[PDB]
Amino acid sequence: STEEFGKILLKVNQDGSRVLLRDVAKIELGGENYDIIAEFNGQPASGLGIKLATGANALDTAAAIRAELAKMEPFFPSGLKIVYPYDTTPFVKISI
Amino acid sequence: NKFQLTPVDVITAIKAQNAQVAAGQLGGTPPVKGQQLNASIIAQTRLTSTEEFGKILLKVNQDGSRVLLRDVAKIELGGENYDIIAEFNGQPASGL
Amino acid sequence: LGTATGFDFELIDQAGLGHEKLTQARNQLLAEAAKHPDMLTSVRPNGL
Amino acid sequence: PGADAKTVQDTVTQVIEQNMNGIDNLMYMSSNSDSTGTVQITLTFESGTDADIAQVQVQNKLQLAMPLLPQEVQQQGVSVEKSSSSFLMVVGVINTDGTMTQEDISDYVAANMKDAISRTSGVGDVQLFGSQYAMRIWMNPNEL
Amino acid sequence: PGADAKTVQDTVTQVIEQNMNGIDNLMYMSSNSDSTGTVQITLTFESGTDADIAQVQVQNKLQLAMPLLPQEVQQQGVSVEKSSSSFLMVVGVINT
Amino acid sequence: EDTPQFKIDIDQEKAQALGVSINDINTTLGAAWGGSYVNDFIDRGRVKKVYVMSEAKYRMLPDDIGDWYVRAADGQMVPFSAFSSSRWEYGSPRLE
Amino acid sequence: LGKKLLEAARAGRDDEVRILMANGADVNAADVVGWTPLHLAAYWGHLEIVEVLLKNGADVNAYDTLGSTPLHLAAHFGHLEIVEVLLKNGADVNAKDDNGITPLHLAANRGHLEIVEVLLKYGADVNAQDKFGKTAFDISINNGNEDLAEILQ
Amino acid sequence: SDLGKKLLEAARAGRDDEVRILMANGADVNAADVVGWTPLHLAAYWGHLEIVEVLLKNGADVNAYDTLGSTPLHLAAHFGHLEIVEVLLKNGADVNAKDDNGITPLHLAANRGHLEIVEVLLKYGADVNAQDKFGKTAFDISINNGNEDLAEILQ
Amino acid sequence: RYNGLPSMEILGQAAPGKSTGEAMELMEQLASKLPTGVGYDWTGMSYQ
Amino acid sequence: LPAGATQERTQKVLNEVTHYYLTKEKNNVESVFAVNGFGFAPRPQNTGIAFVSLKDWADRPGEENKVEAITMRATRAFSQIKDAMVFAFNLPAIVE
Repeated sequence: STEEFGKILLKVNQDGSRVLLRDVAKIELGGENYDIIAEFNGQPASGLGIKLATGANALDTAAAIRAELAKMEPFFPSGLKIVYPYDTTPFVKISI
Repeated sequence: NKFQLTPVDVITAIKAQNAQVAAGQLGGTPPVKGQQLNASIIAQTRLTSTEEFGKILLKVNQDGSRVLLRDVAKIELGGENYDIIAEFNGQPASGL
Repeated sequence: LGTATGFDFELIDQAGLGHEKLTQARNQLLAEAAKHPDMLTSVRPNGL
Repeated sequence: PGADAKTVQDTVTQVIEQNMNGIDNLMYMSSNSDSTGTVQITLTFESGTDADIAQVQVQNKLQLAMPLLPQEVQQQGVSVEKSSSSFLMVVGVINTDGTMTQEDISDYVAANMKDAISRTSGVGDVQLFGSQYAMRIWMNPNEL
Repeated sequence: PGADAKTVQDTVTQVIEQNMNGIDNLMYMSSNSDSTGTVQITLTFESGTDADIAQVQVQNKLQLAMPLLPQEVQQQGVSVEKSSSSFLMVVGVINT
Repeated sequence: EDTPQFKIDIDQEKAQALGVSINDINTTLGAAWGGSYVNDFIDRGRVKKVYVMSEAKYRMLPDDIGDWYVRAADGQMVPFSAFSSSRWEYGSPRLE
Repeated sequence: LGKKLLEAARAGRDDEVRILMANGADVNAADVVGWTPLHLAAYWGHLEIVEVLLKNGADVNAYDTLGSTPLHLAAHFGHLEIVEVLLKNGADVNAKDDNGITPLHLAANRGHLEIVEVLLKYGADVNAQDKFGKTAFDISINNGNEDLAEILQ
Repeated sequence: SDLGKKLLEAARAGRDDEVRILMANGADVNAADVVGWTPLHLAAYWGHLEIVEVLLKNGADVNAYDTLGSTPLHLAAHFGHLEIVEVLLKNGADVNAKDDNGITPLHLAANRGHLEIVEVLLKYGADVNAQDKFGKTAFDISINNGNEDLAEILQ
Repeated sequence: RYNGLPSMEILGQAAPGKSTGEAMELMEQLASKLPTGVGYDWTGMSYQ
Repeated sequence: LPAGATQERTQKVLNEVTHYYLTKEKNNVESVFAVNGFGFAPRPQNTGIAFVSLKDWADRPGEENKVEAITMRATRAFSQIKDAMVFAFNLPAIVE
């Protein structure tokens, strides 16, 4: 927790007073990077850009991904929802 | 011996003065919202010549006179090893 | 192969509940399985 | 982290590139060294090359370069992947109740979803559109 | 050596598990971190998977994680082996 | 295309004279302006990274460079302005 | 319009620079780091653009957000013709950036002997010290440039 | 004893109906494991209220201390079991009990920010100026943790 | 841990005269009445 | 955007692209998944990408409601955007 990092003792002064990490830094739970920010129809979003392994079947992999996502959905926090904004497999299925 | 130095002082100096430092960015992420400037900070780069290695500062004496690497060593481009020497019909040669 | 008519079940912490909460959930499942001796026999933890 | 294009190229890219040899059925090799502190070296192989052996051989040569790489680069992880350049699909995640920010959703996807999708057979690469949470110590120079 | 279950899990097991990506024909992955100072991650693959290709892909991805493990664990080494629970014989050696 | 980048030169003689180590200079500059991955922590049962970096507002402007102090061997806090010089130059953001 | 002049000066587009100033583009238009068209022409070494900009009333002593003037850039990157043109148009030969570095300091460090002589001729101060108390002579000795050290007595 | 060890497992596991049978058969309530934890210690730690009440009714030592001097109230207070803290104090639990470190139930409650428990301990006469081996009060803990609510309560 | 998440392995068998599939069905029923964030999965012999 | 362009400038352009598809292409476009600081790979601040999913082919009758004509009109509209190379493209038959 931020609280525990906040009370990291950097030094004890000559008068006995303590310098904690929160005395010399703002301590928050933030991203590893702040480079990538996604939107879905204007709304705040994240997601997973999935790339097909060399020679692997696109439809079988897509099915295996949906099977794995189906496992996760029941344990989502309130409001969190999976959307399907880009898929190259439906056309393969429908065209065939 | 004359300047009271060892190979340890030379190796330490080369590591400090032949360095490629990652120094971050001006206006890097996450920025203060409204930042216009986004520039890479360029600190130390690798030395490229015998001249640059020669002027590596080892120490400064009490009288302000400076001991460079070229004052305790010869600086030149030379083989990683001097173990393999080839000749083509008695003529100096290299090969694969 | 193990035993025939024998099953291998995994209770999973799916929402960072932690060790203590998953133990309470395991004890809750083991307690209910013990109320069905007609169907389930020797339903136990494999761990410590 | 925090490296310019030249620092990346001259401490990572060139070191890995010089170790890429004794690799069967290699057509060509291309690399980028960005001021985002990132390098990507793509080795393209002859048609009908075993992608498993291609990865193994590239990985075999990378491990020889690993100890020469900076400690900060080793600790970020140097992945070797055998995938298409384009995306098979994008799995978007939103909060319809607007109870979670872009940062909250990104962390949840990273901590609860990404790993299982990455281990699924046929998935060559998974890109998080966002960041996993880290403990951020935002330092103040005046107070330091 | 001298590590509790949680120390092993939170500094070794979780780090290795997070880096077991891009490996082909993985059915499921299980692990035990215990206070004997031991982790064992078993990766079970689809029937008909080349066991050598399965092992080399796991082994290679472990090097993705090796620099992130504690120095003490890097020192002991992390063994990647094809799992087998059938011995030809046990040769006992005793002093009478 | 090439873009403006902030070239900073660490004066080795001046840093040596003030008793400021080059490792402390490079770490202070890199950590503050670029960020530094220190070690891992456990966020709700999952291993995640700990990053130190400057708060956005102290790594936006060129003049902010001089606000960062390094401690010398004698214990005196030395500003970056004391042992460094900077200029604008052009360089590649992406070398192929 | 002043933005298109900066880009045209950088690219070395002689014709474009004239067309933009025929429409009355700001000759002293500054980018995010404080570089004028004359700064960019001096850096990339576009002699023809340096002349065209100066005759249209370009600030010859324009300084960036670190105090560097076009003469600093031309002297440093070995643009002899541009150093001469700049100095003839009343460029400050003893100009100091925020670090106290002068055109002579830069030209001396990269070993541009031809440019050093031009700067000295236009009344460059040889005893001019930077923030670290270093002269052009101190640079010549440290670099081991013996030809340069003689010129600086 | 055989039953004493069975009561330790029952009290820990929260098996109320087993504890009921064990109390009837006379299972030793002062039974202790290697670390010196009684059935009451275990019940207080794992937060089993009914068993805490049943054990105290069957003449369990409310001020039983482990091999490092910790009492059930220490465990109840530290792990945020408000109802067990109340039941223990009503049955004469020493509110100012010091472990071998000089740590009190107030110290442990303060460290985990258990506001309700702190106020209950203060009500039953917890020494707010009580210092551990490091000369630290529950207030010093609240300041160090940055608990502004708790810091106010202890002032 | 099972598939990278905290887990607890539970072994058991179908009662005399009951099929493994029936015993598995009940275990799934009992598991669906556990606290929020507690999932389950079948491994080893049960999986295949 | 040209290198040196900020994350805020790229979001400004991504908003205009998202706006266009949600307003001018209501009948054809179902969803837009826009990512700031991403192209084909991560590239902070000056790069953005938009994944567009169209409605079913049945609901898009005629040639002018098909991908080729949609991306042509989109590319033409986005040509007006200042200091930005913005174009819509149908990924080919054999992408390789």
